[PDB]
Amino acid sequence: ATKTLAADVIMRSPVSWKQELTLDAGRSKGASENMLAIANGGLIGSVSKVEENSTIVNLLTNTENADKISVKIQHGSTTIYGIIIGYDKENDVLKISQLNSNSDISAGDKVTTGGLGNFNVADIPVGEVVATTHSREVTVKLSADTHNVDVIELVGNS
Repeated sequence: ATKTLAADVIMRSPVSWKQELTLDAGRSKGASENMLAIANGGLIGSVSKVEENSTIVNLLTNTENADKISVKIQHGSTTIYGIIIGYDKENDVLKISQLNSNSDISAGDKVTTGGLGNFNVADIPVGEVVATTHSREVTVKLSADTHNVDVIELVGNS
C-alpha cells in the first residue's frame, strides 16, 4: 500500500519566494513525485520536484495552492471530500474548497488526506475545521507545526 522515507531539510526557499523545502533524499532512495510530506504532527506539504539525490517539497503555507491535494472531512458519520486550495497567512488556516457535499461541517471536524488525484495517500492528518466560509470554503487549523520543520516523513502510494 505505502512507501515511506525519512529525510532532513537541507534548504529553505528565499524570503517571499514560493514557500518550499529541499530534502536530502531523492530518487536514489525512493522519493516519488506522488508523495506527501509529514512533519511536526501532520501534513506539511507535497512533493513538487524529485531529483536523483534531493526532493523539493511544496509547503501548505503557500497562499495559493494549485496541486489539488485531496482531503476529506469527517462530520460524525458523513465524509465530505474536497481539495486544498490555499492558506490564510494572517489567520493561519488552510483553505479547502470544491466540496462534494452540502452536509453540515462543524468546528473541530477532522480533516485528513483523501487519497484521490495525484497525491494518492489517504488518512494523513491535516488538521481540524475552524470555520465554514461562503461569501463554499472551509478553514482548517493544521496539526503540523510550521516552525522548525527539520525532519520530514515522505509518504506515497506504492
